[PDB]
Amino acid sequence: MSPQELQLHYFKMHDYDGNNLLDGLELSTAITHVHKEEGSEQAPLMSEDELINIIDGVLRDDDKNNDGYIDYAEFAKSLQ
Ligand SMILES: [Ca+2]
Ligand SMILES: [Ca+2]
Repeated sequence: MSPQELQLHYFKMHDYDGNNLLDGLELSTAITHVHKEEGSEQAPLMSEDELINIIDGVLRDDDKNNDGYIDYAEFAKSLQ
């Protein structure tokens, strides 16, 4: 897919609730891409547990609004 829609890909990746937000439960699949650590769009499958903290790092830091979820504008900033 193309990067632009791939942003919505990170959104729909685990958003089966349509609340326009992603909790860690959702983000467990998505943040593997969104939280670019040792890569850009590529999933840095380095260590699942470290990746868990990476996911936390999203809900704790990449979440700029302190809501604990990642919105389109949030992950857009995070993946770019
Ligand atoms: Ca959701
Ligand atoms: Ca948020």
